[PDB]
Amino acid sequence: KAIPKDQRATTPYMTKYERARILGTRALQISMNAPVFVDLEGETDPLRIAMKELAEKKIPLVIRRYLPDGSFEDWSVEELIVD
Amino acid sequence: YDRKVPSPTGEYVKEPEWVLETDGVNLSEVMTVPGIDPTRIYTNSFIDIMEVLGIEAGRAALYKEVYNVIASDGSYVNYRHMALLVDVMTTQGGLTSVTRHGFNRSNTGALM
Amino acid sequence: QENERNISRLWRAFRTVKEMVKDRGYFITQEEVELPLEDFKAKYCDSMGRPQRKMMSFQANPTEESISKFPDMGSLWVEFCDEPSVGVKTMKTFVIHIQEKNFQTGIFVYQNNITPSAMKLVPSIPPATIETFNEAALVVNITHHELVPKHIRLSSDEKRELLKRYRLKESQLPRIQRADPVALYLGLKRGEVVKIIRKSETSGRYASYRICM
Amino acid sequence: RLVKALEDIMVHYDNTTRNSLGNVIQFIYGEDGMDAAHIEKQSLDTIGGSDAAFEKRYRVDLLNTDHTLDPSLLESGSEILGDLKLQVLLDEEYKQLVKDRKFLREVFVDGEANWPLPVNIRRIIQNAQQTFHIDHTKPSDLTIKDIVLGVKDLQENLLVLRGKNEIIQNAQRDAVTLFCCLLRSRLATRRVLQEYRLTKQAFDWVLSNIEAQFLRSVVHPGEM
Repeated sequence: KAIPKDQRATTPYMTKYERARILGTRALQISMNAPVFVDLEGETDPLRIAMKELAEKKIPLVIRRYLPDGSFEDWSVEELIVD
Repeated sequence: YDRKVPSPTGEYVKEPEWVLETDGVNLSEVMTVPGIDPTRIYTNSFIDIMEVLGIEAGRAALYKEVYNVIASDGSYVNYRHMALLVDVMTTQGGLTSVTRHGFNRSNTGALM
Repeated sequence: QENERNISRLWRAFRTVKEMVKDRGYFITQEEVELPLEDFKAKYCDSMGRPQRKMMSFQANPTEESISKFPDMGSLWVEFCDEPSVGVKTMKTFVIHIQEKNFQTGIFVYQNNITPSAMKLVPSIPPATIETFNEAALVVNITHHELVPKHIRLSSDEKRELLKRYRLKESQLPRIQRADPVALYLGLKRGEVVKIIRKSETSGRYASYRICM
Repeated sequence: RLVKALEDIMVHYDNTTRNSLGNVIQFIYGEDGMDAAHIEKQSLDTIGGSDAAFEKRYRVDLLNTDHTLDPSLLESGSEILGDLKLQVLLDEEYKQLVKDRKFLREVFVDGEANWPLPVNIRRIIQNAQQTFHIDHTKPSDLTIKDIVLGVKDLQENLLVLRGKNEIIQNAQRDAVTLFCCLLRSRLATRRVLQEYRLTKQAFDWVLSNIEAQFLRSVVHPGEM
């Protein structure tokens, strides 16, 4: 039932699955004409643009980590420490 | 059988001792006989270890049995996988068979 | 001959009884458990040489820490039997004796076998229980074996704390059968959670939690 | 039979291995919380060696001449000798290593010191020596309190569970005890001041690399 921010006791590191689905969904949105928040260096492939947004944490998403008891947490990808 | 036992010089030393290999099995009777260590004894049949020495001993014995075949084949498998396998077979109490009568006779969903 | 061997087996079994009662949480000193064989024969054996199990029956009192942790824990009464086949009348004397002395639990040790009527006349006085153990089964303590880790009986508050921190139901814990010689050793009941401390080879000290059937 | 036997078992976002129905098989995956892709065979220096070698290595005396400290190892070696506080810290570290040796004697009764563990310390030490140009006949700027307090501050940074209750910290300490014993064995004052001759930035870099690789060796939740 939405655990508050002071009680979030999950791993602050972004896993490979979270990075994978964030890059996949973000790249899918970029392929569907989504507003890009980072200036492009001449890229054409959507996955490279998604990784470019992840490298600067400009992806506007938040992860709803489901807990085994039915609860969940909201860890934004901007505050998640990548790698 | 050589037995690695600590020396008072700080490193282990192999000290051979006479050990009795046995054909056939009867754990309970043999355990009570005076003249042996009642704190040390093994059985190749983990079922008897489960019955006599309880569930935890059954667990460790099962792990030894599995690990034995692995090391006999001349292969290495990480501790994690074998530990998980052994634990699954013991989490409902006793020993649970890996059969179609060993997890299809307990609820997991009709489809599963 | 056979008499001295039976005295030795009865002495090791009696030592195992003192160790088992001591592990339950009753006050028995270390020198009381480490009593030699010559003193036991010099105490509970007549001039002829036959041991007297009726004199070996004693009382156990819980420790201060056991009362502080388990306020509902009461004293114990340990009795044996000189009859090879325990009759129903002796069991009636045991049950009536427990009811007179007002003990919470009881331990009765038999030699060979007991009549089924006596085993049926055990759950007669709630919430008191009676633990029937064999003399040939208590010869060796199973907790002193290398393949048997350490078990600690938890309380109710620690059980609710465990289920609250792990967010588990009572059925989601690994279950242990009552027929376990370890559960019979500690005298576990339905709904009691025990902790198993084992020495793993990948972490050094691994802890587990089980619950009786 | 093995595939259909082990299928609906995974690790949720709580570092606890449990199936789909919620039945807990293992409270911690692999009883340590480490993936099988970052574990390497390591050697335990606490049990290895004789008693004379143990006391010859893990004793750095300052008020006694039995296992005194060679002042040419560090720059301020002339001022470290005669200090009671650093000698007390060396007593606490030595007693801790002795307790770890008795614990390893109770855990491993076969006498083997090679066991698979995460984080390779030797490669970090060699990368530090080859990175900071650490050669022989070079006095170090470290002291006893820097290495002792550095290790003690690194032992608290190792985290696998993100909780703060009693049982969570107990499982964390019981799941980090062996690795902390390995770090206390490989990170001794004599082993760094005598053999490694590490400096300040090199030692701190080794600490950051050990903590970092320990944070990368954690198993990810959600893996089948």
